[PDB]
Amino acid sequence: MYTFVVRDENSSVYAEVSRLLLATGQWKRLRKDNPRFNLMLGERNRLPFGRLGHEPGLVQLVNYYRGADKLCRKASLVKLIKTSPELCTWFPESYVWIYLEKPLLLEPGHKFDIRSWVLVDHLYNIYLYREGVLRLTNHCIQEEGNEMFFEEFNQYLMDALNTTLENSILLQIKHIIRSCLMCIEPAISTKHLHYQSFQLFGFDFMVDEELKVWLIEVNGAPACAQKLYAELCQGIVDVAISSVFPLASIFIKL
Amino acid sequence: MRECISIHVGQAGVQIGNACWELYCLEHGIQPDGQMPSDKTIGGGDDSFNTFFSETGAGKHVPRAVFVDLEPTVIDEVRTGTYRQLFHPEQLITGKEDAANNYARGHYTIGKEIIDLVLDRIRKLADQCTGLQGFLVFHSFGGGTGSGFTSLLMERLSVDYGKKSKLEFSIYPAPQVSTAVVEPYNSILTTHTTLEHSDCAFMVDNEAIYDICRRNLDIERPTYTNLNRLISQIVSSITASLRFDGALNVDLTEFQTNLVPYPRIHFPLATYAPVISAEKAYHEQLSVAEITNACFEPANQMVKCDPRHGKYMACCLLYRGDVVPKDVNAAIATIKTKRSIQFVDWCPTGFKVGINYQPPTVVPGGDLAKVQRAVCMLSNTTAIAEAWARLDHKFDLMYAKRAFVHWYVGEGMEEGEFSEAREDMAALEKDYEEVGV
Amino acid sequence: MREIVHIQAGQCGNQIGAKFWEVISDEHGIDPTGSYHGDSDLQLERINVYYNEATGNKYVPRAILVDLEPGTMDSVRSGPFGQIFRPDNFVFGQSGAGNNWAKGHYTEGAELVDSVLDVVRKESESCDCLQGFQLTHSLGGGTGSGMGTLLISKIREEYPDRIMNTFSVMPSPKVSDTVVEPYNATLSVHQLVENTDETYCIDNEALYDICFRTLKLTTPTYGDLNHLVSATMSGVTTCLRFPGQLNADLRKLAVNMVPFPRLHFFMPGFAPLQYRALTVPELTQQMFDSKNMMAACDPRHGRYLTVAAIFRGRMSMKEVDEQMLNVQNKNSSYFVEWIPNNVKTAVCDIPPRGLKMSATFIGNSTAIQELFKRISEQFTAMFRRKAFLHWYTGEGMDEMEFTEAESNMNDLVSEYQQYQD
Amino acid sequence: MEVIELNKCTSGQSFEVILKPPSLEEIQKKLEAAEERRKYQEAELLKHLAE
Ligand SMILES: Nc1nc2c(ncn2[C@@H]2O[C@H](COP(=O)(O)OP(=O)(O)OP(=O)(O)O)[C@@H](O)[C@H]2O)c(=O)[nH]1
Ligand SMILES: Nc1ncnc2c1ncn2[C@@H]1O[C@H](COP(=O)(O)OP(=O)(O)CP(=O)(O)O)[C@@H](O)[C@H]1O
Ligand SMILES: Nc1nc2c(ncn2[C@@H]2O[C@H](COP(=O)(O)OP(=O)(O)O)[C@@H](O)[C@H]2O)c(=O)[nH]1
Ligand SMILES: C#Cc1cnc2ccc(O[C@@H](OC)C(=O)NC(C)(C)/C=N/OC)cc2c1
Ligand SMILES: [Mg+2]
Ligand SMILES: [Mg+2]
Repeated sequence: MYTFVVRDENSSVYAEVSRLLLATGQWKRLRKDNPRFNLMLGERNRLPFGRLGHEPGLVQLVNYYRGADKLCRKASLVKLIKTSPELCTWFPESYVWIYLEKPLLLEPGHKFDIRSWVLVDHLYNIYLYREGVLRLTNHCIQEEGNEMFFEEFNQYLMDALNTTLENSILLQIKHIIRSCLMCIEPAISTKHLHYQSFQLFGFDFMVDEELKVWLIEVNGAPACAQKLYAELCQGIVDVAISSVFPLASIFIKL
Repeated sequence: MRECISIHVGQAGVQIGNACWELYCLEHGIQPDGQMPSDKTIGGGDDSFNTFFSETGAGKHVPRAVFVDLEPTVIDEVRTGTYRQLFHPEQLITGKEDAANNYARGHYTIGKEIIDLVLDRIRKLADQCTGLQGFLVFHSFGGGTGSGFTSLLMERLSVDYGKKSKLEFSIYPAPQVSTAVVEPYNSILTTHTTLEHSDCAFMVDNEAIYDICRRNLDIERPTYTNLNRLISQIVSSITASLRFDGALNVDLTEFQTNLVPYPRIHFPLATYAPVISAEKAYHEQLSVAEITNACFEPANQMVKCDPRHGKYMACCLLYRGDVVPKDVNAAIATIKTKRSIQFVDWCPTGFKVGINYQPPTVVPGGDLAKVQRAVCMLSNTTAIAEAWARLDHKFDLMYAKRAFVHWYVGEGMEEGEFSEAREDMAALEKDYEEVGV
Repeated sequence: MREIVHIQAGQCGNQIGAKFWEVISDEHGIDPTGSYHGDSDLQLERINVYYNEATGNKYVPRAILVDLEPGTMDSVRSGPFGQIFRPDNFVFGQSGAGNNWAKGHYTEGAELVDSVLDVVRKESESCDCLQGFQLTHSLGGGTGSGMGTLLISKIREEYPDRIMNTFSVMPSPKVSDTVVEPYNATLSVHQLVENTDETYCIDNEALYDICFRTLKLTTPTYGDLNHLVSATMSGVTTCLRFPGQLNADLRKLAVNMVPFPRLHFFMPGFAPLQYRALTVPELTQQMFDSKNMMAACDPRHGRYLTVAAIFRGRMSMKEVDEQMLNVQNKNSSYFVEWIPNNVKTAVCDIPPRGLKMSATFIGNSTAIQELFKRISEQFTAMFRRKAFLHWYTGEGMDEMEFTEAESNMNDLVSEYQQYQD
Repeated sequence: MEVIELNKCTSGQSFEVILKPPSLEEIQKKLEAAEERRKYQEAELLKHLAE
């Protein structure tokens, strides 16, 4: 029996994860402020990392990486890229402006962005979810729902450009995910810490008319696509939770 | 030559005192009967080990220590131990019944009856001092004596020895190692009361010591003897500058001067390597580069916390053994690239290094292997506030229900000293925050 | 020297008292003549906690024997370890207390209490450093209940700063001497709320259920009930009687166990209750099992404020720890979250005689409120109709005093309900 | 990376490597105030025990 608390009820994603944990019968949910827990779906702000890993005879895991805000604050990310000896050909100049003047345009219609979901487990394996989504291109402002998933976009690129999604876009996305996460690893790794971390990330990318991929930003508390909630939230339990708390692949490892 | 007087208060303080003075004697070549063939200054000397031992005409070397407990069973073991011959009886002071884990009982009720006697025995030692540097005070945050009578003694030492420095070695409470449910109260009470009277305090988390014992020494359930023998290595590394020829940390003022820019933020984090099991026959001798890299591993810290998420105000590397300056800078060059060592802006990004050539001594039969080189890193990092955050959170849980408060108020303490002390700690946490982020 | 003074009062008090002394005399190597005949010094290291050392290196229990009738104390003087108690420390009267709390507290016992306090004073004065008092008694009769709590009131006056603990047998209609038992228990509990630091609540119903259901004893005697109390009192006191344990006396123990002055009534438990020795998991499961609890309360009906548990025998400490940390980390709903680390454990190498491994449990649980609700209901059922009151107003008591006992125990019960939330 | 202030003797050496620049009356009153709250509480106990 494994115990877990919940401290972010607004989490679109982890509401589904704690939902699955109970449906295994081997996970028991505690009160939000009970400290004798195994796993914690923590809050987004001021999450008490300094109180983890001090409970005798508890292996404690948390769904966030202390120090990862450096990547996920738009301000901080600029600072991170400019002062890191690694890092720069895929991040727009940052301090017409906002700004990329020549974006690849879907046809018919004459602009979009690509969201990739990346999961980093306690061992710092980097897991790219197979399913991305193409969505100012925002649900807030706005195919069914202005969301086009990978197989269609692949099919478009083949018929329209004679190229694939993997070749023209996804080699660049994998290179970018690995570069940001490889860079911040010594600062955030919980490899020899008294508690353990994993975290889901939402990378936002742009494609220009030369099929160059650009990094827009990195989301630390990302929502998902309703169609993919099932698949991905189960993949979380499999790779990030049960790999530490075993019971009785939809990811590309980078 | 300026003398240093050690005071050990309560169980934890007395037992750690035992482990230290046993280790000091082996390092200094003093036998349990107090004789020291190395010392040819018979009945005297102004050598550096005379900072901690005085001499008798008979040739005996006598620790400048005072042991204090509110009940007798612990100091009674000193009195009938291997090193019974070392201490003058005047030096070992016990009372009738203990403080029962009750800060208010050690400070107010029982403490008032014994504080003048203790100060008088200490005064005896001070009077044998041509020059006096100050005091080293060993105690637990959690005992009723260790917390309560210590803060009464620290208040009075500021009055009665106002020019002298006071250093603290404090055992921070861990539920792994025999806590009581009330030690978060005692810890906050004693930290509030003592904070203005201490110049530098080294906190030892029993959870940290306990894990290092299980992981590195492979002791399934470590005993206090196991813990204390490891703690007295760290202490010895810290006090070695005072007992040996050297130019770094050669009096107690340098500790404040090297490690403490802001008076309130006076809790350096200690990190120590290598801790090698003695039942481990074939072991490889770690390099300077290697033992120095280990100082930045959270798992060798005296207090579990993550310095990567803080800022350094000072750092001091103390090596013992086969170590030359070239290898240290070599090692440091490399760790600057691979580690997260953020300094506060109004401070140089540097390291004060001291090298002692005599390699660490270990108790024969102990569980600690003899190594050819060890280091202790002393660093003032805001990350240690994590330990305050844990303690203050436990205090707030119990105190919101007033649990156990009545035991303190029944000893003449007032409920409002609980909140006076916790407001101090809220301030302290905010100081680390202003400095650190 | 951490001496404890023991008092046993009335029929029940002296009978569980005599057994406690048989059991712990066996562990300490003391024969029924007081001469030490053991094999380890671990046996002698804390022997002075409970024993004076008399002139020819005999050991004399530091025990005061009190009753208003001669009959049970002639029994003690004639049992196995009868010769071992100090003859001066038998203090008795001739009249009896007729199962009447007012005779014990107000009339008969008042005659006799100064003479008990004389023996108590003489045992205390010979104490290097007196650690506190323990009293064995039932709450359902007259001497142990009414005079017992009169003694405690007087010991407080004379030693206001020593700890006072009781082992108190609560009455149950299922194991009953007379109807007035709830009257005597209700008046007794109010005294204990104000005047003890620790009370071990031994429900005679639970002791009987344990012999009947678990031990398979179809017709249990007091002898069989008392054998359980004896083994529990021997467990509870192991950390005081045996070396190397926690450097803790009664006051330290009481401080850590009682978060609030009035909430100090504890549920004791014991395991096992055969030649197959129990594995450390089996001990930890039985100890926390409701069937092993001696207060006839459901712990899953309230919450543990604090818990203390000792394990006796040769067993892995790490294994004791994993099991203890498994029991807590599986039912975290039954421990209050606002007293961090409120479960404490110890191992002692010396196991009880006739056993290879044992676990004794001490729980400050808010489920204990169920026991006072039970006594309060029995009390009110009679008191609404002023039934059987004449036995009490004949000894000078007034109805007002019953009303106030009833009101204070109702208070106590709702005070427990405040903290289970 | 600079190495300043190097001192050597026979027991060892020390140096600094910079990698980058930038009352009795009051105590008496509190202790005795606590002793008088104890004493006042014990008087309420003995009063109550006398009633
Ligand atoms: N590392 C270590 N910790 C100890 C030792 N003795 C006690 N402790 C710890 O110190 C705390 C208890 O404090 P004590 O030193 O025993 O208390 P005390 O100062 O003697 O005061 P009293 O309440 O009067 O008994 C707990 O957190 C223990 O884990 C020891 O020899 N070594
Ligand atoms: N340099 C650039 N060139 C072109 N389009 C850009 C751009 N920067 C942002 N955008 C547009 O802005 C949209 C998203 O803006 P941005 O990611 O920076 O804020 P956001 O609202 O997504 C914060 P969050 O994802 O955390 O909720 C994209 O759909 C994209 O069309
Ligand atoms: N467990 C136990 N209960 C007893 C014993 N003798 C009496 N009782 C119980 O104690 C109550 C009667 O009180 P008792 O001790 O006999 O009367 P007293 O002499 O006036 O104090 C009843 O609730 C009985 O069930 C005994 O030897 N063991
Ligand atoms: C007479 C008497 C007496 C009174 N009051 C006690 C409170 C607790 C207690 O506890 C022991 O019960 C098994 C025990 O072994 N306690 C350990 C685990 C050592 C520490 N407990 O910390 C609270 C014993 C007690 C014994
Ligand atoms: Mg003590
Ligand atoms: Mg009877």
